[PDB]
Amino acid sequence: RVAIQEEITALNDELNRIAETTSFGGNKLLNGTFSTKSFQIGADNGEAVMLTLK
Amino acid sequence: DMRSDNRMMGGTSYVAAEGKDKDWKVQAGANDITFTLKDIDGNDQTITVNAKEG
Repeated sequence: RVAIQEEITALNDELNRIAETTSFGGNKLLNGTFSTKSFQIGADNGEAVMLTLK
Repeated sequence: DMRSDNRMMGGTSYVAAEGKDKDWKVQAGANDITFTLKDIDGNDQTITVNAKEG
C-alpha cells in the first residue's frame, strides 16, 4: 500500500504539472488563469463567443 | 478635415458599470433595453430591444 501510495503521489504531481505547464505559446490554459476569453468570429464588432477553460 | 482626431471620424462610447460573466443570463422581466436619441437629420428615435431570455 505504501508503494502504491508513492506511485499515486508521483501521478498526482504529474497531474499538477500538466495543469500548471500546458499553454498556447505561453498562455496558461488548465491552471485556472484562462477564465473566460471571448473569440471574435464575425466580420463586425460584438459578434464574439465566450470560451471558458476550467 | 481628414485628420483622425476629427469629430466625424468617431462618436460616443457608453460602457456599462455592472460587468457580467459566463454564467450570467438575461432574466425574465428585465430583458428590455430602450435607446432614446436624436438621429443625424434631427428627428428623435426610440429603439427598444427585447433581449432573449437565457
